[PDB]
Amino acid sequence: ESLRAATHDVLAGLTAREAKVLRMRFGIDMNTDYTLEEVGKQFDVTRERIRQIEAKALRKLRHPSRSEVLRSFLD
Amino acid sequence: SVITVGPYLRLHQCGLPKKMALELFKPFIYGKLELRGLATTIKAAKKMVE
Repeated sequence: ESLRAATHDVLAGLTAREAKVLRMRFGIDMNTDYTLEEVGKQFDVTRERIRQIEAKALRKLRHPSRSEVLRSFLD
Repeated sequence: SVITVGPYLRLHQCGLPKKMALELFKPFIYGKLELRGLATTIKAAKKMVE
């Protein structure tokens, strides 16, 4: 429960459509996950750019002080 | 556990071992630890109790 709350607020901390991308790529707060091509169709930009978005978001969250609170969930 | 007298008590109280106190109130302890921020998350609270 704590993890879902924290991940939701930290996603809220990031940009809008990137956040929606990351929610859709996974099952975060949503049902079955669609593969990259289908989400790209969802934005109508359907290609490697979507994984470019994924990698850029991951890179952007790599920076500490935001994820360390979530780092705690590792053990 | 086994009971013992301990006369100095007030009528409305009872002597309770620490270690049982931790064992019983574990979740209350976790709650307070997380509220005051002494522990970042529940898992760290558990390690801090142990």
